Amino acid sequence: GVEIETISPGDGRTFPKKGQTCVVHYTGMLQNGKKFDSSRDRNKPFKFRIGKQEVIKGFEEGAAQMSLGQRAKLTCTPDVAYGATGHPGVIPPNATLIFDVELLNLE
Repeated sequence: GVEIETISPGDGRTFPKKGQTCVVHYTGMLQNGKKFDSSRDRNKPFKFRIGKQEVIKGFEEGAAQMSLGQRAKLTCTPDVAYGATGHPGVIPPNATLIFDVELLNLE
């Protein structure tokens, strides 16, 4: 499950396709928790491609459902990224992840 709450401005048509290296100013967040990962803090806006399962399924499905300029807001389920596993020190198991995703992409 990927719950999208798009803040309106964008274009609504430049969708990420397969093998398109796309750029996201992401900003991570835990439900009832703080940030854990931010491309805005690094100022390195995470040039990633679609179709290789580089990113988690909660972040991959939210990218193709957005367009250029759009500012959505992910609500990632635990079972798609780290629900039983959990990352050591960053993501606990059974965490419902929150992301500030703005698709200002390339290709």
